[PDB]
Formats: sequence, structure tokens, C-alpha cells
Amino acid sequence: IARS
Amino acid sequence: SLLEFGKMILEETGKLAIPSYSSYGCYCGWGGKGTPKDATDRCCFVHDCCYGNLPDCNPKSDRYKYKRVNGAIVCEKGTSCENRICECDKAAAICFRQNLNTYSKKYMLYPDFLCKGELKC
Repeated sequence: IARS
Repeated sequence: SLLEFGKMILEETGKLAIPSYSSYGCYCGWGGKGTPKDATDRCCFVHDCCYGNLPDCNPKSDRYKYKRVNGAIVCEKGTSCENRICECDKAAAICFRQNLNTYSKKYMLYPDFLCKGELKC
């Protein structure tokens, strides 16, 4: 998971 | 999807996307401002732009399929959004691999206030  | 991107990141780099890339610099895992800190952060900047190219897609949640052909990522055909999301993620994962040589832990948990100014995609 990250956001971006 | 974000989980798939994380799996791709781990496959390429050997680092867990959380925590190694989820809070890195100005653009990874979070963020829309700042001069990217280094090449790895620029991978994130470009990836953010790449997702920004797809306003009617849902990259965090929409799943795509990919395979490997002698190590290389090949995005398999899904919906148009899925194909485009996969290409964004593939590029970023390759970019992270290409820039491990300069990854720096000092940019994990990088504080927001050190990221200011817009940089156009």
C-alpha cells in the first residue's frame, strides 16, 4: 500500500 | 490496486512498500507538492502524474493482472483503466529498481512542511  | 502495486514493488526491490515507499520524500505514498528529494521520489512524482492522467479510473482499488516474461513485467489485458493503471505501476516499480542505488532511509517519514511548491506534470 502507498497513496499516490 | 495498491496491494498489487505493493507486491510489484517488493518483487522488484526486495523492500516492503510499507514502510519503505509509503512515506518517502514528497511524493511517495502521500503528497502533491515539493521538489522531489531524489530519483526514487521522482519515480513517485511521475507515478502520481500517471494516475492523475486517469481521472475516471480508480487506481487504488481496481485490480489488474500481470505476468513475468524472463523477469519482465507484462500487463495482461483487462479493462482500459486496468491496463493503464498497470502500466503506471509497472513503470514506477522499474523506476524504483533503477534507483535503489540512491534510495536513502533519511527520506522515510519525510515531514510535509519540507515539501512546498507545485511542479507541473
